[PDB]
Amino acid sequence: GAMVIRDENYFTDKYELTRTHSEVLEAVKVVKPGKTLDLGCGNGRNSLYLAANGYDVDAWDKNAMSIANVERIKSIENLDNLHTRVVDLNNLTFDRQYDFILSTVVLMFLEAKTIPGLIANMQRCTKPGGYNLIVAAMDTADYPCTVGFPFAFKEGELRRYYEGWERVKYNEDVGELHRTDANGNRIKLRFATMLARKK
Ligand SMILES: Nc1ncnc2c1ncn2[C@@H]1O[C@H](C[C@@H](N)CC[C@H](N)C(=O)O)[C@@H](O)[C@H]1O
Repeated sequence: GAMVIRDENYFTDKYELTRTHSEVLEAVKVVKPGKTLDLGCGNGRNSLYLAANGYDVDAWDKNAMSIANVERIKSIENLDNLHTRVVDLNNLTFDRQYDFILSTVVLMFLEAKTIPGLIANMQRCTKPGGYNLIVAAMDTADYPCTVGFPFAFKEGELRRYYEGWERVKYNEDVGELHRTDANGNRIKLRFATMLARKK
């Protein structure tokens, strides 16, 4: 009989994908299966894990090839509850209500002028009791952006956006990019990480 567990190794070991994001794995201990939106899904590590575990996933990205790859894997695995779209997040408005919206390591790639409108759109489209998970690069006095991302959160800025939500988790811890500097050392930067629940 076919083994039903779909853990953080499943898509990782079968389709050469990076392991499911640590914050997605944590989030699901708290966030129950529901209508989900993965904004900038890439090659789908997070959308695929979610859909395989009962979440109804809208998985969106600008990269047509990345979307094709998600669709390829979706077809192989019969993930009926995973739906894809090639979208430009800089030029996008949406209107469906969701239990869970996540954007993991995507927002720093967007135009700075997109962010206020997108975050407001995210909050608008979360159900009361629903959750938003965001992880994104920052640019701070102690950890300046050395990559030149077109956007990065300032210290305290993500928290300010989500005033009035319950911040189940919020930190601006120093992390590392995978890309390296002139001496081959991983680039150190703070990331804003938040799991927040709407009242
Ligand atoms: N303007 C844009 N609209 C939609 N997606 C974008 C845009 N700019 C960058 N992206 C996507 O952001 C993704 C960033 C990747 N690091 C994948 C993040 C993915 N959420 C993950 O946790 O693996 C890429 O797949 C890009 O195609």
